[PDB]
Amino acid sequence: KNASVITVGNEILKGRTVNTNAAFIGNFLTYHGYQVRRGFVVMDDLDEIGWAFRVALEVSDLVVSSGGLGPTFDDMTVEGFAKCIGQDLRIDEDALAMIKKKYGLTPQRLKMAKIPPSCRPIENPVGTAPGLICAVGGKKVIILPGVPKEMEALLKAMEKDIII
Amino acid sequence: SNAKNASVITVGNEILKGRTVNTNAAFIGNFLTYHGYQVRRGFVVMDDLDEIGWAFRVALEVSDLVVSSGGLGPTFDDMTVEGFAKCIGQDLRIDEDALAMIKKKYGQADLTPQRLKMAKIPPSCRPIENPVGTAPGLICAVGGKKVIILPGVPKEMEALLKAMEKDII
Repeated sequence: KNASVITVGNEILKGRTVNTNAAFIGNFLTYHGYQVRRGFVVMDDLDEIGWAFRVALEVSDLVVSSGGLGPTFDDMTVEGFAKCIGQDLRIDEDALAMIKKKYGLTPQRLKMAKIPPSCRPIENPVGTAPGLICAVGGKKVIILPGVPKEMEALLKAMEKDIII
Repeated sequence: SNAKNASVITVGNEILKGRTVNTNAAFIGNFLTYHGYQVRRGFVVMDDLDEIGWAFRVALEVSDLVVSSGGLGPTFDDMTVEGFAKCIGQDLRIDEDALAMIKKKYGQADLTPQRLKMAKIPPSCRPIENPVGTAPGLICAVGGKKVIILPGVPKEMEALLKAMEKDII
C-alpha cells in the first residue's frame, strides 16, 4: 500500500521548527509496510489544506496529517479536510465529552469537538485535541495534533487501523 | 501576486521514509523567510522522474521562486535535473563549462556515466559552481519565475544558496 504524509503549520514552512513529525510518521508507516509516496507541507489555510488532502487521497490508500488541531482559529485542518470531502462539520457528542474532561468551554474550545460524519474521534492520552480517523471510500485518513508527544501517543494508539 | 511567494522541494526517499529529518527544508524556509518571501508550500518527493516533475509544476503554479534540494550527485538515483527538464519540456544537453568543472574536480579525463551525467543540463538553466562537492547547482528561469536546484548535502546546499543570495533579493 501507498501512504502520504501532510504537515500543516506555517512554523514548519518557515523553518522555525524542523519537521520531526513527518520523520516519525514516515518511519512508522514504512515499518508497517507502506510506501510513503509524498510529503506535503502547507499553511494553516483551509483551502491549502483541502488541496493537500485531495491530492494525497488521489495518490495513496492511507493519508496521515499532523498539525492544525488546537483551540486556536489558526487550527484549520479539520475544516480543510471537510471542505475536501464536501461534508459539513458537526459537534460530536463523544468528542464533546472528551473535551469536557480535559477542562473540568468557549467557542474556540468547542470547535475541537466538531467533526465530519466520516470521522471517528480518538481520545488524546497526552493533550486535549482528539485525533480523527476517517473513511473516504475505501481509503483511510488519520488526522493528528502537531505536538510531537501527542502525535506519537495517538498514532501508536491507532496501530490496528494501520496494520496491513 | 505570486511575486513574494516561494516554494520548497525536497527530493529523497530517505526523507519520506523518516530515515533522516528534513533539515534542508528548514534552512531553506528560514533563508527565504529572512529575505522577505512568503514560503507557501513544501513538497517532499521520491527519487522518481514523474514525482519530481509533479512537484516542480505545482510549485511553479503557486510561487515565483522555487528552491529544491536533493537528487543531484554522481549516481543514477540522482534524477532531479532530468525530472525538472522533463517537466518544462526540454531536453538535456552537455554543458561544456559544467563538464570542465567536473573533470577538474575528479582529476580525471574519463568519468563514469553517472558522473558525466552531472554536466547534462536543460537550456533554461545555468550551472552554479559547487566549491564544496562535485554536483553543480542550477539557476533556471521559467518565463519570469526562478528555480534554484541544489545538492542535498547540507553543507553544499547551504554554501550554494548563500552564493545565490544576490539572485534572491
